[PDB]
Amino acid sequence: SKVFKSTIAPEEKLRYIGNHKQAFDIEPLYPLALFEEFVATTGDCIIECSGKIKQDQLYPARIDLQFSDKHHFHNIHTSIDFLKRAASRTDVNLNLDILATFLAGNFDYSKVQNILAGIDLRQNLGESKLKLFIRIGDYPAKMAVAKHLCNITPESEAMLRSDTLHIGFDFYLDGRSAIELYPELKKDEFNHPFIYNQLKTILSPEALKPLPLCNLFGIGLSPANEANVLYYGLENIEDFLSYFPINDTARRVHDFYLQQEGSRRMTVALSESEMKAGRINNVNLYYSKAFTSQN
Amino acid sequence: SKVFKSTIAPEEKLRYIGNHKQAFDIEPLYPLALFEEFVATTGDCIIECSGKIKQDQLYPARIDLQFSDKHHFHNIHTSIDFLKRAASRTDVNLNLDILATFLAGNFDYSKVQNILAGIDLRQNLGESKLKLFIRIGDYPAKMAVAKHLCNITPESEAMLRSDTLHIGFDFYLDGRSAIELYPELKKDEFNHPFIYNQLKTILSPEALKPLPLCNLFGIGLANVLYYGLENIEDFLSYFPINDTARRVHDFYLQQEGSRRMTVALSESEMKAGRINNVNLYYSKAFTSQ
Ligand SMILES: [Mg+2]
Ligand SMILES: [Mg+2]
Repeated sequence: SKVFKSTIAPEEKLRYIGNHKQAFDIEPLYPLALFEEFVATTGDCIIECSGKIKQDQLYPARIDLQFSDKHHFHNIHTSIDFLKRAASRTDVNLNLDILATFLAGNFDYSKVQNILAGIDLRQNLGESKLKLFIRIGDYPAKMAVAKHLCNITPESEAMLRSDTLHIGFDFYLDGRSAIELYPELKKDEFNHPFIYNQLKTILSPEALKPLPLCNLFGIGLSPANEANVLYYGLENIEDFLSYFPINDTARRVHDFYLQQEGSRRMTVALSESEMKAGRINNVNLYYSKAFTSQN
Repeated sequence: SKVFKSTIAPEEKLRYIGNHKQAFDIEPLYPLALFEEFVATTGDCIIECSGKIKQDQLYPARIDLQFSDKHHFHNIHTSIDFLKRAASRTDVNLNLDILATFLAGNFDYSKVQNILAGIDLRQNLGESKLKLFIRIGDYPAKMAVAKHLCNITPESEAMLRSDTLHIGFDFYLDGRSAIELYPELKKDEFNHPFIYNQLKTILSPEALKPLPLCNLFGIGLANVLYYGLENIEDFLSYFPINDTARRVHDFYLQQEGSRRMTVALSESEMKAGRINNVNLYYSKAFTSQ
């Protein structure tokens, strides 16, 4: 049968996804089945399960898979095959024109640093979307293309690093598409006094409070965002409730993953307006689990 | 290693269901896979694929199976086995006490005349339902049970016939359950002047217009009228359905199956210029040679 022998069975990955589907009553939404059999074909990877909370509404059909090897061409190729297979449904149309623009030419795949393929499915077909993430490093030509696709004003350009660029693609099943850039700072970097003091100019002290808890901090820039999204990579999931006063709907998601085996780290995404409110009512929560072979 | 040479292979039954799932992009809703495993174990039967239209919303996860042999105890038992296999998922709550009350005692299975088991699935788990239909004849003790269970109003007793009762059970996956009676008329009845004349009083002339094309007319106890068309080609003339429902009808004009179909809709939809809320039923028989 197989040729490559891992210690990770494909059932382990689908069980982690299945635990998410059971906890939050995720019934089959297109193309969840196609995404799961795509997950079963992957090698070493990290799977992120997520919940998007808007007031008392919960959207939990959010899963991302990060490839944990350096085969960038193959992993991009297989992710796009999933995008093309999902687009085979007659009443679905994916607009890949912005991804085609980014990948056009003699694309140097040796500049790719990280790849994620994901979903965010709703009961509304047109409101569901598929996702592709690509991080590139020291690639001026394609960083320029990505910046132009994002239509970043010179103010947002000052947020972007020149050594790395984290790019996300959204593909709604009704033809809508968007690009997003995620400039980030590591703990050693936003602890630099010459960087943290400038953060005091652009961000409120409420948005700066959880920084001692984080190994990563970033912002999402996209024409599709109502406002810039703040991203916090927490080092310890147990520190979350002391600094992020989420509502009960988001609390059900976080309480479930306080007891799920996997990474101790987590990610929270929310607007700066939510950080200044007394209670977080609109937020994304991300939790992950690693699947790596011991051979 | 099987036993019966006459056993129908389930492949053609499942491809008929598969053509329906493919045509309307049906997700693996629960418990569609269990129902297909149940269909695979059946013998001679009619498989009915259906679509419910609400204006521009289509719900195509609607499949029924009518047993064709007279092994009534066996077919009821296997149907209940499917009902209990579906109920075994922890987040599902199936209440079967209405069916348990009807089948209680020393049930006379020789009085059964027709059995059907089916599904009507939705994206919301609690809104999906499993179905079981039983027709009994000249069974006064159990016809009284079904009458009592339906809270039969006197003016609705005037619709039932003395020696037959078509009873349908609904089992929603959230615990809700229901039972209702289906009075019926055959073509020799609703075309006879003695019955058709007094039908002109209780029914509008628009609801009576499709009767020349029918061999079966019934009411589901707003009341829903059922039309059993003899010929699928006559449908679009007397039923101006919208384009959402036209998508289902156009598909089954091209599919192999029985030339007869069934349309279910309220009397208000008959008096409408276009038909926006309608059920469409198409079938294909599977008999052994
Ligand atoms: Mg985003
Ligand atoms: Mg009904």
